[PDB]
Formats: sequence, structure tokens, C-alpha cells
Amino acid sequence: APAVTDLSCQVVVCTHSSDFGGVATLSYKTDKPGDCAVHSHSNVATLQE
Amino acid sequence: RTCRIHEISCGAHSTQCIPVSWRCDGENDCDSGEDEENC
Ligand SMILES: [Ca+2]
Repeated sequence: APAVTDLSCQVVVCTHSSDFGGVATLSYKTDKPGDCAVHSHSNVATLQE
Repeated sequence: RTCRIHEISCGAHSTQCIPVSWRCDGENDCDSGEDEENC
């Protein structure tokens, strides 16, 4: 897998609508391209992908 | 080019090995269209 490091977040937009109304761009420093699993550990917000 | 067989070069103008899982994935990942061509 990628050695993802320096992961940081900013939320570009957020509406607390019933759909996926928030968008969060994730800045990261990898060592290779690859598929990373992504998850949100706090149930206040569920990710789409 | 010709990286480890889990990677393919997504182009020929410059070396760019990327995951084979991205071939015909639905988007061009690189400077050259051979993700999606003639799957
Ligand atoms: Ca692709």
C-alpha cells in the first residue's frame, strides 16, 4: 500500500442536508500512487466513498 | 518503464508506472489516454 503521511483536511463546503452535502479535500504525502481505503471514525459524518 | 508487473506505464512520452487496477477504470490517470483506450 501507499505510505500516506502528513494527512490533513479542510472542508470546502458543508450543508448538513440529508444527502452528502459536505465536501472535504484531503492533502496527503504518499510515496507511490495506489488505492487507499478511507473511513470516518466518528458517526457524526458518513463518507460517500 | 517496465516496472514490476503490478504496475503498467500509463504512457510512452515519459515513464509513469501506475497500478494496473486503474486500466479501464473509467478515467485517464496520466498524460496519455491509454487507461481507457480499446479495453
Ligand atoms: Ca485510469
